[PDB]
Amino acid sequence: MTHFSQQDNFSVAARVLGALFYYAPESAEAAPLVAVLTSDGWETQWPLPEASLAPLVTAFQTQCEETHAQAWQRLFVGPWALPSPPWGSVWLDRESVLFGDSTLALRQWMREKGIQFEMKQNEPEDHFGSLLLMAAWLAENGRQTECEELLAWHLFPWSTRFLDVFIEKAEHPFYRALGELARLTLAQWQSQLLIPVAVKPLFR
Ligand SMILES: [Cl-]
Ligand SMILES: [Cl-]
Ligand SMILES: [Cl-]
Repeated sequence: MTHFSQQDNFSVAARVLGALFYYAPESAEAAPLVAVLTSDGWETQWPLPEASLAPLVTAFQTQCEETHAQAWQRLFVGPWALPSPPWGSVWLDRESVLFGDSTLALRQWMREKGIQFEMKQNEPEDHFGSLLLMAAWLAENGRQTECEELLAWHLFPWSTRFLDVFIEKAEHPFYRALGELARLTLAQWQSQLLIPVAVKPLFR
């Protein structure tokens, strides 16, 4: 009878994933979490079976010529095209623009729920990382229904496709393993929804 968002380390997992997608690995926000995932022990706390996490433990700790900072810059910043853009409207808007039609639906939904959760200046609300941070924060506030709506309606319709391509093209053991951790985790949560996941055609 307890909602999935209020148990099994939901908000901790959502925050760790959200922060590592949204913040550079050498930042104050993400560095402590890179430390955690590159250390032994995390797999015993993560809300997924240890046997499933075993290959990810090794991968997070694989040394690599390219630094975490360089990989994150390349995957999430630039200067070149991102291998798997982390904003929903790229996948959901027929034209794949930022601040697209799905981004407005998200904004309208947040306004409707009285949600104020502001992130980077000039950036859209539908970044994968900030959606997980917002959902984590909603869960911490006990707002299980809105947490579930956010996931069902504004993240899950496109997040599987984004992670598929992200994992395929990550090209760094740490971010590949991160994508895989996120894919397993989000799929677990999706299986626990009490409302139907939204279903949308994808354009990338
Ligand atoms: Cl490290
Ligand atoms: Cl629009
Ligand atoms: Cl509620």
